[PDB]
Amino acid sequence: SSMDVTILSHCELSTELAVTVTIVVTSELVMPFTVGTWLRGVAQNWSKYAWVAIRYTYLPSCPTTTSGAIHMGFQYDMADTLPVSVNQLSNLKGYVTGPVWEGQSGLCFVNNTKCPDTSRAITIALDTNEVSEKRYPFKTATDYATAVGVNANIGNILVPARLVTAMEGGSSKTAVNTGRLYASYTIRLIEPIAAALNL
Amino acid sequence: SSMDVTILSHCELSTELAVTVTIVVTSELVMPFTVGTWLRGVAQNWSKYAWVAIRYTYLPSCPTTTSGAIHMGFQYDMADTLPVSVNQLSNLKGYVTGPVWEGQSGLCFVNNTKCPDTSRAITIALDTNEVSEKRYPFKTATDYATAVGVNANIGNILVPARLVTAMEGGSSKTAVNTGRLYASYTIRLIEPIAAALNL
Amino acid sequence: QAGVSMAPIAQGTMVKLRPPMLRSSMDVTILSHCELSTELAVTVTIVVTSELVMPFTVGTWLRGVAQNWSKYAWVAIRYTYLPSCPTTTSGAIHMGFQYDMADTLPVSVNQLSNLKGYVTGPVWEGQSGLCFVNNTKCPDTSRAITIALDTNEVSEKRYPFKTATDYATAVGVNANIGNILVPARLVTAMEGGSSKTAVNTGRLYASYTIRLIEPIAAALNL
Amino acid sequence: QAGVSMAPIAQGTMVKLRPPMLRSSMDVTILSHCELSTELAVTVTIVVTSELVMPFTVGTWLRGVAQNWSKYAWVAIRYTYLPSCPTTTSGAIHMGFQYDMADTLPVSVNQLSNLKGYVTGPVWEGQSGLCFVNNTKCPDTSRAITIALDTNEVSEKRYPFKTATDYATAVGVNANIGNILVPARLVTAMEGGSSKTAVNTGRLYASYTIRLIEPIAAALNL
Amino acid sequence: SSMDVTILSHCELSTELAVTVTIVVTSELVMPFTVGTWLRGVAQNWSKYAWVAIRYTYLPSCPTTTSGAIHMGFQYDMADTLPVSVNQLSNLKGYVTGPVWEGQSGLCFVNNTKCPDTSRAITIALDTNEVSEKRYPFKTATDYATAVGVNANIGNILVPARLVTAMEGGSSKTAVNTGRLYASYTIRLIEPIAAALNL
Amino acid sequence: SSMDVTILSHCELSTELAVTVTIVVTSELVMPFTVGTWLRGVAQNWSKYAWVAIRYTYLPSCPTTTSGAIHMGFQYDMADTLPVSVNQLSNLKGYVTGPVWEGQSGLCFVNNTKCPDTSRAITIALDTNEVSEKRYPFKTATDYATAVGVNANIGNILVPARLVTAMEGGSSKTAVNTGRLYASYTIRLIEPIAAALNL
Ligand SMILES: [Ca+2]
Ligand SMILES: [Ca+2]
Ligand SMILES: [Ca+2]
Ligand SMILES: [Ca+2]
Ligand SMILES: [Ca+2]
Ligand SMILES: [Ca+2]
Repeated sequence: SSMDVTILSHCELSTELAVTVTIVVTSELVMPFTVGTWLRGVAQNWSKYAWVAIRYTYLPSCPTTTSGAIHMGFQYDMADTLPVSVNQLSNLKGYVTGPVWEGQSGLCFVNNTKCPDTSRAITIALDTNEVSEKRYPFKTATDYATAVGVNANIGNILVPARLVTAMEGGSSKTAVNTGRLYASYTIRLIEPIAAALNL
Repeated sequence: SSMDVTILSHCELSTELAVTVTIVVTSELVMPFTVGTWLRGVAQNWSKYAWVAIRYTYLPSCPTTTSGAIHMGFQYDMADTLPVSVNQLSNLKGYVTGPVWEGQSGLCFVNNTKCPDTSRAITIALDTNEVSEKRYPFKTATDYATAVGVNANIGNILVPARLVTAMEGGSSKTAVNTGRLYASYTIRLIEPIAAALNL
Repeated sequence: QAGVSMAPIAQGTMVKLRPPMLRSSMDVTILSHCELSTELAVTVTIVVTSELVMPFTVGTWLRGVAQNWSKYAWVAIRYTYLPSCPTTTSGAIHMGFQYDMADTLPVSVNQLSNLKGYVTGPVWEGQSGLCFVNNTKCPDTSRAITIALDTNEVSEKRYPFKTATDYATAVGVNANIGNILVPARLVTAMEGGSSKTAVNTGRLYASYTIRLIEPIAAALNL
Repeated sequence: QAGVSMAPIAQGTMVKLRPPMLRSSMDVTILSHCELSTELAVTVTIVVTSELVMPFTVGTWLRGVAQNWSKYAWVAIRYTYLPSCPTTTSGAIHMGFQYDMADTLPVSVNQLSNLKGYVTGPVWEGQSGLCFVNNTKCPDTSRAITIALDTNEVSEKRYPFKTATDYATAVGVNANIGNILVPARLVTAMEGGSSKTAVNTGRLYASYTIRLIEPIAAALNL
Repeated sequence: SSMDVTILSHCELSTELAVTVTIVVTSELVMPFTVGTWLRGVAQNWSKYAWVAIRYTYLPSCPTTTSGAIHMGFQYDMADTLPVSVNQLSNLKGYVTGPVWEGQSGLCFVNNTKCPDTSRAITIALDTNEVSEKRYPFKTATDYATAVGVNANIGNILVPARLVTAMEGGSSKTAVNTGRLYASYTIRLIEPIAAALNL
Repeated sequence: SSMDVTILSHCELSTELAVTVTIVVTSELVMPFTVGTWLRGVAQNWSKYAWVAIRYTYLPSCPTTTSGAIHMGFQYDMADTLPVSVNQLSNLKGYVTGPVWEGQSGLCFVNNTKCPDTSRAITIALDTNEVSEKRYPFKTATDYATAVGVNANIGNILVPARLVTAMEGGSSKTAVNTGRLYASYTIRLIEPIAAALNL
């Protein structure tokens, strides 16, 4: 489909992770701006969009001898609290986890290979059906930020969901680079705007 | 129900009421937190939700000589103002009135029969088509409140509609209990979260 | 089975109002609706209240819409009543119409009884009227407590839409400047009573069909 | 004629019970009857009473016959209520079912309202139920105050016949030894009241159809 | 199916494990209360239920260099003894085992992915057909506990089965966190009760 | 048999008997532990079980001049009381009597022929439909006993029914052996366990 509507599919690096002795919980907004710097630079040219598909995969970079595990689940009320415990996080929406060294069976989502094994693959795809809003506008972090700090409920208007990632593992209380998170999306771009003017 | 979705139907007293010499106008948000206590404790472990069907019904509990009336109606943009008068209230979507002692033909809705006689059921059911958001986040009364407190317009994305109940009627300046309002819903439970974490 | 009644202890009636109906021909717009108008209560003694049958005054909704148009014409207006108290409550109701805005209101039931829609009934009665409010198909209104404008014998062919305040101001100059602004006023009486202190009885509804006619933005209409 | 009630001063109902019906296939015996179960009265305050839906407990007759057989199965059990006071009496009734014999009873109407046969009604109502007791052909039970076992979702396929005392003793060891002996207990609530002192309201009847099954002399059945 | 009957499916963390030098044998009751804290909070709202499906999967969190193995089998007479030896445990009903580092090929049961490899997956599903009782009531630990201590045969009324897990492995006589057990169930909830009243 | 289930059929003497001057009433639980010794040693390595069919038959072994009779019947709620008299016993499900020397037309049941003549087989077979529990746990006599000792009602879930055998008849105050009672069952063996571990 390509009219006034533009569709594009891509795959890139959302972020990198490392493990400590203790548990660390992060969150990523799942909006075009913050998903990757590529999409980010492409999407700015359009006013609003909707996710046809998006998904995060983790790829190991360590030896078989590292010690930790990644976890992830989606959350949808920019107002609720982040989990604080594996258990809690355990009943989020794409709950998925494994040892920081596992995961290779995920190139595929990156790769764009048809591979009959998801056997295991630290991957979480969004439930792109149950989003609150028909479509969402392009929001630029700093704005989002600003708004969310007025009341943490406005964000609910601005983003379909938030990824939670917890790095628990621990060998050292020092930070160990264990692998990376990659996003694979198919977005539907829609009311072109001069890039420069999009908050 | 799917392995992602949960469908739940139920009945419950959403609230209890009385009448006086004069008018008193209440309002109750049509949010699973406020609809009843069970729905609360259940819905609670889901992040989003969607009303498949929702209905308030009344059941008399006083003597055939209790004098008075009930009036219910619906508002939908929280910036709007609760009707002052009954007058204003007789103009809302879903207006309904009846003597505080009538209403037991409605018992079938708490029951589940097939009210042959809906002709004299004091009931009211939501126009779920006309709801503004595809889905709604589960707000807690508090969060909700605080949120509104910033700029009511925000409640507009936190909820579908607000019910307005007027109790005019009376003999005593002393509230006399007349009935009870029960809820009948078919909620669409949606993306788990650990209770504790919800606002 | 004739000449045999069965006295209930209470008359139950469940009103479930119908959505407004609007439909535009070329320049005329026709609106038909029903809203609740007043709440009534009785006292040990007579009590005459009264109402202007002008659109601003008739309904909370009406006024807000009807205001977008310069002048209307009534096609139908009905005042129908419905009980709330048990058939043990004492006191009846009376209503009738008046037309020269300068005429003083009646003070006697006697008086009241010769007005144009003279209708009266014990305060506990009224459930026959229900169809008029619900607007259902009426059963037998023999005994209803309804009153309807004598729409065809009004003085002006059309009336301008007036705001209360504009009215008032006008009336204040000379009460019968008023005689244009409104076609008639409804008169209510509550006598029969028992308590010296007011006992709430019923409430009454208005049901109209009005012609709307020479569009104006609301802000400019007074 | 719609949305129009007529409040009576009293609901009359004349119960004339039908003779028990017994009929034996080869090993199963089927019994269908209805006996009166309890009398109810209201108070200024809430009052939760409760009943075991086991055959000894359900009827004065039942118990005496049903006892000649080792284990039964319910096929139907209905609790239906009927008023005795005038429609001026204050207070309603509530009933619902419970199933883990170890669960504490509800203390709130709120509470009570989410149980399996939740049913409630002003204490003066109930005459719709009549056919169930008489067992006549039912007219329109829209408004009856009945509750019926969810016979097909009981825990055991069959239950042994227990004497109260045997039960008790058992229960006393551990309340949920009980969970075999009975399939469910009925819960009753009387709130709404007016007098601080109890006012008698209605009474309720049981109507069952039970499977009887592995004959034993009564003397040996506990 | 959703009437008076409610069905829901979920997946969460049942518990975490660690290995020593010696053999440790545990047991988990497989009832809604004790299966996870989520189900637990949801199920309390209903009087009795029956398992349509339930199953435990173990997910590694270690390096490839840990030393131990998990084992598990179901047991059904709240009165029989726990196994005391691998061998014994070896002929329980879902006998399944592997090195505390293996298992990843199990996300899937968690994940809810269709994955043609169970190749290996430390997973054990209950034989939800051969349960003693048609349905079971909601029992709250402390009660269960209490009852079972009257006579360890009453529990047989209250629970369909018990999971046995043995952690044998041993590097250190200290406890090593090796991974976690996750439950995946599909339960059929049935006679709603105020939560607060359910023992 | 499945790879989960085992079906086993067999014959065995469940018990031996004699008669006296007077009456003596015995009872034997219809539990694989007590039905015969083999069933015991076999059933033993299974946790649960279910009777597909079970039948007691008698076979005379005394002279055509031994005087006396046998009476069997079934009880099903262990709280119940063993009949005192024969009288009470002639009223139980399955009542049967015969002279202690008759009964060999029943030999076909120990055999497996097709008793053309069941008209004079002193036999008794269980109404497996009417059993209370879908399945039964394998109890040991002891455990069972101890269990009952708390509150017979508990036996109700430990077993389907109890057989009552009355031996009235006689010439000597001295028991004279008359026959033997054999069992014929088709057990449904169900979820393995290591013998040693069973109670
Ligand atoms: Ca923008
Ligand atoms: Ca929330
Ligand atoms: Ca004007
Ligand atoms: Ca018994
Ligand atoms: Ca319980
Ligand atoms: Ca055993």
